[PDB]
Amino acid sequence: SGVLLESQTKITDGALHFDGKKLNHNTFENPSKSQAYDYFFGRNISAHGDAVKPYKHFVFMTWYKGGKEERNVMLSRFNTKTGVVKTIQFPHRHTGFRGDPLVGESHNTIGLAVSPLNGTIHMVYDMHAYVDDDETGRFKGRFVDDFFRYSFSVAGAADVPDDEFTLEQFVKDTSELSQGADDYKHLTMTGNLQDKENFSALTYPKFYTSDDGELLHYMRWGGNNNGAYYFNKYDAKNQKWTRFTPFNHKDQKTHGNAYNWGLYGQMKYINGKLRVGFQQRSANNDDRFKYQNGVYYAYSDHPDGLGNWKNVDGEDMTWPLVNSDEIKIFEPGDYIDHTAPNSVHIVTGFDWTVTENDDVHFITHVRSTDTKRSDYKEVSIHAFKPANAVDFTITTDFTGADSIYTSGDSIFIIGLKNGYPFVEKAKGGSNDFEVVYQQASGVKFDHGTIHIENGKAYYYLMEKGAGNALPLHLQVIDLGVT
Ligand SMILES: [Ca+2]
Ligand SMILES: [Ca+2]
Repeated sequence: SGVLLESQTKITDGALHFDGKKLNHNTFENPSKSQAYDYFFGRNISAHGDAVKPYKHFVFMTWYKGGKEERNVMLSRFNTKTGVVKTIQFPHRHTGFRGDPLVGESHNTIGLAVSPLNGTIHMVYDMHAYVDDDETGRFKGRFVDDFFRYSFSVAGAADVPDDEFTLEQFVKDTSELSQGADDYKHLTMTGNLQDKENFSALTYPKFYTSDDGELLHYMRWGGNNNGAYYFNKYDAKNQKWTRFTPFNHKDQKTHGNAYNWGLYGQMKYINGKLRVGFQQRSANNDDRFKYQNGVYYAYSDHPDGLGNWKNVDGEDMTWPLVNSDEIKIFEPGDYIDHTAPNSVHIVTGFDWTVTENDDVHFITHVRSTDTKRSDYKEVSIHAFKPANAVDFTITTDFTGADSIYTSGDSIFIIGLKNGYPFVEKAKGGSNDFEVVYQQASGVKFDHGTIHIENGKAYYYLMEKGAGNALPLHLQVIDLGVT
């Protein structure tokens, strides 16, 4: 195997977690004012999203400060050599469901990146499709001049001594729209407010580092049955980003398609190209799929993703994409023989990776919408195309997972089981998964987030416990490919 725990370090005793109750449309206007922290989606907000990045001999981590009454954006640097954690406290505090800080909002992660070219640090945080609106709006004017939230540092900050690793390394908002002497939140990544609408109504900050050390970023517009992915790139020389560019048109029915669709999956810079892989949700509510259908995959030969997009068979893709049929690989719907409207349930279980070796892997899951029907069916699916194969191998001999990773010659399932990290390892282009690592004692974890770098897994975890201020740990797990 070669798989084992290289280090566990405690980052803090007190990160934010929603320990209260789940509200809904009927109760979100009356949240608990007591000790407990109520929430509208999920309880997870710390050790969640793109919140962990290695840089040289450091690991950088983002989290929200624990205490329902605290909620500060935080940035820690861990020196893996000295063992020193040095933390920067930002003024911005979690603003909650539609800007009510009494209702926890699990979408509102702190995405993190460090430029290897100039040592700048970037954070995009606390965002769920916000826009400028008024008292009559869904957001009740709470996001005016603050609907996109970007913090960034001067060149060389990632590398300064611990003493110098302070807020004073981060660039304040001194724009005409500045909210004042403590405002560290930029409304554009371009540094030109002329561009603010291009940064409007976005969610899920995610960063990548190109093979030549360029930072890429993408976020998601829309939801449900009408969405688009938008991506941009860091101009290290001019210390600014480009405007967002679409992968696909939103409102696909107005751009020539038969229906609107949403995307469920991810864009990933993997094996030297910007690529994407997802399941769509069509606005068609009379077909057999209640939610998602299909698997879709494309890649760009352009360094920045600005065109030259191809499907898996190397066929030129219409860009921005309108018709999801151009890049469809297979239909998980084929693996269940229900015909009735809304009978096929595809939501959980999807992810995808491309190995260094160009082995293309997709995991999904499909069940009957109706769990009580006599002829019920549930199946997990691994679809993979080995580097030098014609077609996909598609198997139900698979127990399912929420994520898939790759390092060196191999693919991995990494997750929690009864509170303890496990690794499953298989050769790229195979379905031969084996458990090769299982932690079996010590404090247990509630949740976390994985980043793969240097043939290791950085597992950024929140420890199990009661209340809204809980410890964060970082595990470095060698994956045995190195
Ligand atoms: Ca600002
Ligand atoms: Ca449907």
